[PDB]
Order: sequence, then C-alpha cells, then structure tokens
Amino acid sequence: MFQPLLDAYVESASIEKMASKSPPPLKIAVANWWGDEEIKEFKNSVLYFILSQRYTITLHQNPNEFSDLVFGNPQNAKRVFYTGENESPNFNLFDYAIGFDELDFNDRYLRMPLYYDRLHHKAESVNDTTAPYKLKDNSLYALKKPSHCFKEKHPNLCAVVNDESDPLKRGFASFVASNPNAPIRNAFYDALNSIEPVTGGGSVRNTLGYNVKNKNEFLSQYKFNLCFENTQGYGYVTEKIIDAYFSHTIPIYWGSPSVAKDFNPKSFVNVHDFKNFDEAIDYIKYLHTHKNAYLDMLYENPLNTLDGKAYFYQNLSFKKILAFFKTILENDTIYHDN
Amino acid sequence: MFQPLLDAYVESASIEKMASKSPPPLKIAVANWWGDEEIKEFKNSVLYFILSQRYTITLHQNPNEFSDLVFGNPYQNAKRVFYTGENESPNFNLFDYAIGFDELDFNDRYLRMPLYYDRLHHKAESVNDTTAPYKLKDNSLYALKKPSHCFKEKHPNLCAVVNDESDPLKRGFASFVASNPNAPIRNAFYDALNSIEPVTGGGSVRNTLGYNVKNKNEFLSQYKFNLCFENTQGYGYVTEKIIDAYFSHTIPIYWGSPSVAKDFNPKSFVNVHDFKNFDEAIDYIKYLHTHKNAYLDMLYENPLNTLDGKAYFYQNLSFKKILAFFKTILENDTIYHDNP
Ligand SMILES: Nc1nc2c(ncn2[C@@H]2O[C@H](COP(=O)(O)OP(=O)(O)O)[C@@H](O)[C@H]2O)c(=O)[nH]1
Ligand SMILES: Nc1nc2c(ncn2[C@@H]2O[C@H](COP(=O)(O)OP(=O)(O)O)[C@@H](O)[C@H]2O)c(=O)[nH]1
Repeated sequence: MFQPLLDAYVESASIEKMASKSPPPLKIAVANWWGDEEIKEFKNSVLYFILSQRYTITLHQNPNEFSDLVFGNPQNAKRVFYTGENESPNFNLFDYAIGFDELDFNDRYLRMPLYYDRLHHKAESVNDTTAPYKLKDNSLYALKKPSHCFKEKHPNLCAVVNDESDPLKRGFASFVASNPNAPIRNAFYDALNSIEPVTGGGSVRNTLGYNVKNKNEFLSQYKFNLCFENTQGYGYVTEKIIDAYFSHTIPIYWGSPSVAKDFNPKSFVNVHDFKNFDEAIDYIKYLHTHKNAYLDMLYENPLNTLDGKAYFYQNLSFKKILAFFKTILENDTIYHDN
Repeated sequence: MFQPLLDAYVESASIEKMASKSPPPLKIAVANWWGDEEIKEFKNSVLYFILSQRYTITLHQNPNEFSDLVFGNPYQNAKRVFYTGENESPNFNLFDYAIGFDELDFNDRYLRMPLYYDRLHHKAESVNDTTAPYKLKDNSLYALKKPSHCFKEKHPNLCAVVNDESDPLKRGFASFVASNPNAPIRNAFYDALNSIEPVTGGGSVRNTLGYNVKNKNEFLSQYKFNLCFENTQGYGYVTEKIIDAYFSHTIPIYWGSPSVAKDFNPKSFVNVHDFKNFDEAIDYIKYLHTHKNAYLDMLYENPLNTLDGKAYFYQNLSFKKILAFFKTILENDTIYHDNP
C-alpha cells in the first residue's frame, strides 16, 4: 500500500512559509572529479530540491571560486560527502557527510538514505491527473503543473491500485537487476526460481528476452518483487524497496539487516529474519498460497507507526535536512585535514 | 595536583580478579614491520595490559597465520580493529571496529580511548616505586608488581615540589618540549609567549638549553607552566601531553582538542580555546604568573571534572568499559568490513 507512505512523505516535506524573507544566494561547488551524469543526478536529487526551498543556488565546478560548500566523494571550503553507494564517510577528508550509516557524530553527520530520494521522485511523478496515487491539495509537490501521462505509461499499475484488477491474479515474482556483481542476490534468485519461476527484467538472470523499460509497470504485474541490495550494510536501504511498494507488490528484502527500523516489518518479507534462505523461501511459499496473509501484508502501511502517526526513522524530514545545512553554514570550523 | 587524577585512574582500573588463572587464548595480529622494540612497547601499552587481565595473548606478525583480531592501521577478511596514535579518524569500510579520539557513537563499532589514558597507565607504573611522591592504593593492580626505587633519583626537583620541600612559586616561568617542527600554531604561540616572558625550550624545536632534555617530567617540574599544545587540532584529540603537565606539578597551557574541558576540569589548566585570540590567552597567563593566589588555586584543582563530589573520566572510560567493548567484539560474528 503505497498511498500511506506517500502521505507521510508529503508531510515530511512540509516546511514553514518564508514570504517576508527571500532565499539568500548559496554557492555550491561540486568536485572536478565529478563526471557530468553525477552532476546532473545531484541537481535532480531530493537534497538539491530541499536546499532550493531555502536558498537561491548556484552550482558550479570552478576551484578558483570561493564557495559556501563543496560536495565530493573520495581547498579550505567546507567539504560535504554525499554518495549513493554503500560507502562510509572519510571524516579526515570531509567536514560533513550525508549517508546511510547508523552513526552519530553530532553536527558532522546526517543519515539520509537513498530511499528518501526515490520517494521525492515518485511524488513528483504522481503530480499527474492520471496517477492512481493522490497528493494533498496545495502541498509542495502539488504546486507544479501536473502531467497527464501516468495511466498511459503504467496501465497495469493503475488498474490494480484502482481496484479494477485482482492483485492475486498476477505472475509470481519479478527480479530487475543488471549489476551481476552481487552473489548473494544471484544465489537467492537461483534458489527461489528453482522452486517457482521468477521473472527477469534486467540484464541479470534475464528471462524476457529484453530489458524492461518501465520497472514500475513491470513490477506491478507480479505478486512479489525480489528486492535485494547489491551488498549488506547496516542502514543501507536504497530505492529498491520503494519501487516495490510503489508498484503495489510485496518486497522480498535483503540488504540492511536493520531495515525494520526504517519500514514496517508486517509490510514485507525480511530475509534477515531467517537463519537460512530455505526458511525464507518457506515463508515466501506460504504467502503465495495463503491469499489472506498475502493481502494482509500488501495492505500494511509501509511505515512504522508510533503515538498514532506513521513516521520515518529518526524523523528524517525536510526540516531535519535544512537544519543540518543551516548548522553547517553558520559554523566556521574546518574539521578536515589540511 | 596529580594525586587525585592518579587516584581516579586507579579506581577506573578496578575489575574483578580472574578466577583461578584459566585465561582463554586471544591471538592478535600486529604490524609485520615491528621489531622487538615496538613489540616491547606494545606489550606495555594500556590496551595490552587491560586485555592480558582476561586473556592469554599471543601476538602474530606472520601474514600466513589466522588471528582472532587484526590491529593497527598498516588481512582483508579478518576481524579488524583500527587503532592509531595519529590525529586520524577510522575508515569503517576497511575496519569492523575502531578505537580512537573522536566524539562519535557507532554503537558496537567504536570506542573512544584517548592517548591520555595510556599515558596515565605509564605514570601509574612508574610510581609503583618506593621513592615516588605519588601514592598507589594498597594491594590494587598497579601495586601488585615489585616496586622499583629510582624515581626520586631521576626526578629530584619533581619530588621536592610535590613533597612540599620546595616552593612552587620559586621556579622558572615556562617549559616547551617539542621535536616535531611540523606544528605551525604551536611554534607560533611559543614565539608569541616567549616575546613577553622567556620560555625555556627543551626539545629540538625552539631549544634554549643547548641540548635535548632527557627526562621530560623532571624538566617540566622546574617551571610554573608547561606550554602544552597538540600538533594539530581535533575534537577529542587529547594526547599524553596534558598528563605530563599534571604529573610534573606545573600548570598546562593547553591547545589541541577544543572540547578538552569535557575530559579535564577547566579550572585546572589554561584552556587556550576559551579565548578569541592568543593575546587574550597570554594576558591570562601573564595574570596567573603574577597573582600567586590564582596560580596556586589552579595548580591545586583536581585535574578531573567532578559530579556530586566524585571525580570522573569523561563518559566513564575504565578498564571495565574497555573489556566490555572487547568482549562484545569477540562474541559478535557479524562481518562489517567490505566483503569483496
Ligand atoms: N527499467 C529497468 N530498470 C532496471 C534494469 N536493471 C536494473 N534496473 C533498476 O535500476 C536500479 C540499479 O540496479 P542495478 O543496475 O542492478 O545496480 P544495483 O543498484 O547495484 O543493484 C535498480 O533499482 C534496478 O531494479 C532494467 O533492465 N530496466
Ligand atoms: N624527554 C624528551 N621528550 C621530548 C622531547 N621532544 C619531544 N618530547 C616529548 O615527546 C612527545 C612527542 O613530541 P613530538 O616529537 O614533538 O611529537 P608531537 O606529538 O607531534 O608533539 C611529547 O610528549 C613531547 O613533549 C625531547 O627532546 N626530550
């Protein structure tokens, strides 16, 4: 059930109106080592989107220009590490870091997992008069003019979410991957598949004869999505689980062993809860054969709830991110090695 | 006043006596380049001392041998522990666990054990001496070994001043002992202070004696203050330097970790970090040097902060905390380091 997750995401993007104030100029340098696609990804990231709400940003790649912040990956400006990879920050080289790790380094570190950036993208994609997911009226993501292509590009997804189709009436499980360098994921696919065919839409263990173009639509045509990170890391939860929720399919998840902190464990199969893959496949078989249990899981809120409110772990929100950067900007300390 | 610091350190070293000499084996891999001298030094470090209280330690320097832990900061897939004397944060991609100076919490993966604690271990050992002016509680751990008798002979001036046989006011102004020249802020501050009041240099940097002092602690005891600067700034980076000051019965003029007040009672030393510039700090040093009362108030303060009268090490650093950290490491089978 993606709608409640979207609802919470939208709330988490709520910030105070500053009418009398005007977004001051903020100059951000990105390291030269950064290639063009990496610069375009950063400009399109939720982090950039959030900061553009409070600052008039100029992004550039000139080391001779004095900047407010400099973003990199492994000068006397404040350096900020930000990556999508399963890589812990080097604090000798970077003054501040944004990542997935479950670590507390006071003002020097902020946890903002890639799933939050994937939610940003889903939210914008749903500002469409034909989308099956609703954005609260007049909220930030409802501000831009909507598109009208959603239903056309995701027919089966709209249909199942729109209750015009039966969720039980679908294929077994999808697997979309093109990075082959992930043994555990490759081996769980082989395992599961030898018990029930699993459909492959990416370069890896491909079964279609081509590589799916719309992962979203493709996942909506199956009851489950084999949802493995490329490696294990505590707190390392990427876009993958978000793609499963959004596509209205049960995620069979592996990657971050602490993923239950981030998402409602009743809403997905957590392979980390089992002692071996066999026991996990035993639970996956059960769900596929017990319609109630299957539907119960598919209708759970993807988020955990506390004090009557669904919540993102450690209250990840636009305000948390903005406060983290306001503290960086106001502090003159340079922590990196010189 | 080193005595109360030594008293807290000794209590922090209190743990239960191992039941009947059946200490399980612990194999630790260390630097392959280490010679017998670095090995000797390691076998005498506080971490080794603490672990030897609960394990029978074997050190490994052969790369083709299995170990329970792989230490240091030079065995890709072993249980790796980062530990360095440098002002360097851990690479948690490469190391499963780390011990350092950073004020960071990474749950079971990180423990803060500043070098100052290891320096205290060495001072404690050196005062298990029948001629020392500092006392180790009876029958406690550092008093269990046989005591030496050379302390006073090597630290006459130090013993005199601590033994109340010398006047602390009747001493030179300030000592500076450094041989690592690559320390801008430090070298410059000496120049700043020396230009107002001569500072005696005992190391290779800004040396004024004509030779390098052999016993740092005896030398520092002959001056009212000790210019005690770290080589670089780092939050939590407090090394053996400030301990050497306390031990020498002289007031540390400190700069290094901006948060040093968490570790030590700020009424016991001059925290250069508390001033917007160096002039202001030397103006405060100038004042202490010329107001006997304020000077003696500072020299007599407990080096440690206290809570409800009880002195404490910041975050309760202790042999128990360190042993618990290692017991968790040893019993946890999760591999955290990048697994190729
Ligand atoms: N539409 C589509 N998406 C894909 C394909 N292959 C992988 N993806 C998705 O793109 C993202 C990157 O997956 P991948 O390339 O395997 O690198 P990974 O992040 O290391 O697993 C994941 O969310 C995949 O599900 C494909 O062939 N088509
Ligand atoms: N006895 C003695 N101690 C020294 C001498 N030079 C430095 N030290 C001490 O050795 C330690 C390291 O000093 P140093 O070589 O400058 O490396 P640093 O850690 O960067 O300051 C400090 O505690 C110094 O005070 C010296 O010439 N004689």
